[PDB]
Amino acid sequence: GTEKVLRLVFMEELMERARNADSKGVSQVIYDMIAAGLSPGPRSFHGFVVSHVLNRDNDGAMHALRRELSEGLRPLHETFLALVRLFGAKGLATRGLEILAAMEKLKYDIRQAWLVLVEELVRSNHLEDANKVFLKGAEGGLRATDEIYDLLIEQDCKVGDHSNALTIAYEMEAAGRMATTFHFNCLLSVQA
Amino acid sequence: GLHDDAKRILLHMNGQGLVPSSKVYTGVIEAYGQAALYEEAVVAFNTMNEVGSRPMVETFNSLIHAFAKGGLYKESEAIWFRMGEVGVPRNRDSFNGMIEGYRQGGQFEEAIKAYVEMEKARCDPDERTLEAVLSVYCFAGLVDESEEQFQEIKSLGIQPSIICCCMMLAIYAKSERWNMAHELLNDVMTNKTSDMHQVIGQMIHGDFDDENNWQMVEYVFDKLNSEGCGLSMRFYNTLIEALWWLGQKERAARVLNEATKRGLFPELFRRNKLVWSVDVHRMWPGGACTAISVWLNDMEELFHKGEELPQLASVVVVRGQTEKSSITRDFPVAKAAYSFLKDTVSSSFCFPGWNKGRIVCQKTQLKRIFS
Amino acid sequence: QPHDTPASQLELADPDFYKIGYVRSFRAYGIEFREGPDGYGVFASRDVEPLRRARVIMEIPLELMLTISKKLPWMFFPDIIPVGHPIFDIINSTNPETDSDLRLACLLLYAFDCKDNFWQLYGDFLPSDDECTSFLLATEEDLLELQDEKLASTMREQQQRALEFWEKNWHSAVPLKIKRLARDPERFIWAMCIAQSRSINLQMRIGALVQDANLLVPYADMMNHSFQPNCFFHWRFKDRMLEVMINAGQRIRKGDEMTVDYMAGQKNNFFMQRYGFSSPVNPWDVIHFTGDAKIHLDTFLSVFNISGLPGEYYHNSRLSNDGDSFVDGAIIAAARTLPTWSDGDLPPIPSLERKAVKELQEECHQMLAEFPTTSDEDQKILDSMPDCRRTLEAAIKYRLHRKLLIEKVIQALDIYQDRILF
Repeated sequence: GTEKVLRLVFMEELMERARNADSKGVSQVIYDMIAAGLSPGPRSFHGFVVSHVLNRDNDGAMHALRRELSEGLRPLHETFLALVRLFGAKGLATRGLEILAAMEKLKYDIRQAWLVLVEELVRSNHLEDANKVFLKGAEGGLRATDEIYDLLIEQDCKVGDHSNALTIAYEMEAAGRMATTFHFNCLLSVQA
Repeated sequence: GLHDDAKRILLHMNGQGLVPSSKVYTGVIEAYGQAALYEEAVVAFNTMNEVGSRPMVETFNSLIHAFAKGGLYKESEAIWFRMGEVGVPRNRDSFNGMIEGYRQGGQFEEAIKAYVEMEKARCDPDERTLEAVLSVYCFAGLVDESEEQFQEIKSLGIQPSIICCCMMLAIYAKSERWNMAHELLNDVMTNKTSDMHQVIGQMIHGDFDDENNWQMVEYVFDKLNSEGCGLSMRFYNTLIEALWWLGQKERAARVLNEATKRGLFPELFRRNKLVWSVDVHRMWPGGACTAISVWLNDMEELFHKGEELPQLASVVVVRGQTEKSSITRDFPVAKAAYSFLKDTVSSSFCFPGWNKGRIVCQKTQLKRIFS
Repeated sequence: QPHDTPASQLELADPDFYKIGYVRSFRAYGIEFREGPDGYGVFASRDVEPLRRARVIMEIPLELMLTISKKLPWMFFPDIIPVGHPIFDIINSTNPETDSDLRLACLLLYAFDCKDNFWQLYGDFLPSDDECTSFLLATEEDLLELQDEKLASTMREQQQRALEFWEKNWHSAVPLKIKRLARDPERFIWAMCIAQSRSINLQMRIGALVQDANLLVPYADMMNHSFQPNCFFHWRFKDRMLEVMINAGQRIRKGDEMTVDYMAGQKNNFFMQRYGFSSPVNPWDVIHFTGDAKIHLDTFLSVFNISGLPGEYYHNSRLSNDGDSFVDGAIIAAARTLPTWSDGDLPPIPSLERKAVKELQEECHQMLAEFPTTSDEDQKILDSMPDCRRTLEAAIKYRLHRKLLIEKVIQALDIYQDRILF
């Protein structure tokens, strides 16, 4: 009856405070709602995580993740995706594999998260770790999109890395997509 | 009992690079174990267990006290069972904290069993343990039964402290013994105990309160900071218990003002646009009723000044995993809170259906009693 | 006691259906063909545990099927049309891009008039003009009853085109070789219906030539349709035989219905246009919304456990199975067709989505009232007629499936609006 009626106003202002990147407001709203008797849910902790995510706060995000996990509640997919994106933007590649493993142990799918990780590592001027993550994920049977296949090859050939480009091309042809002129052209640039 | 400064220190230490040591998290779980921040202590202990350090017995006897401050008996049982398999012994302060947590909560039967287990393990019961054993028979209807421990305290050592004398006085006043307890009251005021124990007793008797007479007890109120929030909050709670039940209500519930100005009673009231509540989870029945009356008059005085009423007014009486249970009404504080909210005010405050661990009032309902 | 299986409700087919093929180089491993009221079907007779590789259940040789290339030089690899026959002038005088069913229909009509041919014996098992579900053999009443103007217009145009082709090619001055193929104008329409409802496009290789052609293969058209298939067609060039192989990893138990995919990734309208079939769990049918309200996509996929890339949406059972039994192809198609917005990792506001869900619901209600009938009335009409025309049955099932999809979208929006606030 009134349970959803009060949860509506409990979550509305929480999300409104999390929109403008305010963590203290979300924290005090969480304290108020747990003082009112209702146990916190994953949708509520999503705002507390995204408040730190929008303010490039990695330690606060990890603390929020540990808080959500301590009460015996599995986090949602969007929270883990935001955490992976934040760890990839900061260049912390080694801290993304642990999050991927945590998603895997929770019976999730780690395909889109792995793609977001490699894309954010490439866009953040982190090429070696991006290629390492891509090769680690490709050996496990996880295929990638054509756009990532093209971006990795283009960047590795513009930098001057031929080994990783050739390995990615071999993995692409093994997954099913055959090489086009563009790919060969990049490789020839590094070869010439 | 500072907690924000602890968080700042932890942040600066993490920024430095040095991994926090055992005692760091051991003090953190105690700083987050005195401000009703139960989940932060749990997550700090988890980080301690997930950083590369092994918790010692000090961490465990700090955690049992931090979890006993609220009254979560299930968490105490869980941590006590985990201490048996982690490979550590159970020292005296561990049993002390267990019994202290069981006191404000239910299950009065387990206390004597734990004490006989102490006797079996040769725990060498200390003064705090004997005080806890005496308090075992305090919350229950065993007034005349709670006298052999008093004699043991008077024989093996000096007369018990004021936290026991005023407790026994409130116990005597709860039953049908009003005038026969005045001689025991004069006893604590005409004996050879400590110097500060003499001035305590005249602050309740007589008037003793004005711009100068009540200024004398300010020194006694500020000198007790050496305990370190261990027995200071206990002393204030016992004082309020012995003062409000039999005495003047305006004289009893006024110590909470200077206590909040001191910083030893946090989270006693929550005020916000959405919520407006009162947390008495770490308070005894009489103190809970005092805080309820204080919050009631503080809400009614804000009723006529034209302020938006909250969507839900709650009374945090019992917290923890046990909250979703029908066994809740069995808490000592709960019976008293229900009686006080049923006899003093109208039948507008009731238990929630989503969580049976507090007392809530709907917006429209609150307006009716206010008018 | 007999085991309760989906295949136990039907009876075993005539043994001649398999005997006419076993005399040729046709084999069927671990399969049992069973006929029912709707038609023939292929079921399993042996528990197939999860395999590492595909397992073949059918081996259909090349000399048992028809084949016409898709390019301009029309090469019939099973050479059954001798040079000089005037039917090649009818096959060749067609547009090489828009009409490919005409050539298959002409080839089938010619194969029906050639001795020692397999289709003279297999034609006895093809559906007649009364048990066929195609809309070419329909009336104006059933087409008007569809309550869809564009589909009715397309079907009328296609019937007109078929009749005009038959009138232009089968005139009076034609030699008797062609006149005996389709004497009545209904024979050509039935041939086009068979060629359109049973054709398979597959890239085949013989010798050194690798081309794509349109082939009518026997014993493989009996495979039913399912958007979660269990088998697929494979061409073996060493023996010139087509294979139907179970997917690798999928577990098949006894009595299961072997199904393949017809036109993977198409709307529910083209199914009714070509095969005359409609399914309410189609994960690709499109619902058009004119409103500007936009729901959140990631939260909508998280609440329904629809995990995957926008190209491949699946329901993750191991996240929630019993809790989410609602998750079918309908909710997937909804999540694909609902107007959605996503701006980075910005969390959604409950008020905006609560105001958008009611707009979506009122739009669904105003678009559902456009139909003259309701859901329960069509549900009673479908079983009020025990033995009616197949076209009318297909049309009423199409309408019922459209209405059920709308209702499923409405119920899913309700579940989303009432479960977003845990």
